[PDB]
Amino acid sequence: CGGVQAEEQKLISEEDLLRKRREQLKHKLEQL
Amino acid sequence: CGGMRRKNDTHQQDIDDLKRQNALLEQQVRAL
Repeated sequence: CGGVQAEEQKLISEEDLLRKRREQLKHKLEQL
Repeated sequence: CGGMRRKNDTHQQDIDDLKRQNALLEQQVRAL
């Protein structure tokens, strides 16, 4: 324990990245 | 430090959960 904010910051941004991919996959099947 | 696993778990759950969805998602998209 020393920089939870830093490590936590990646966990958050990393989640957003997967979120975008999730909707994208749905758009490829739904839209396309 | 008294909220590392608590916060990390929230991210890990959402994360690992997104991968499980995206993984199975694209797996089906490949078929169609």
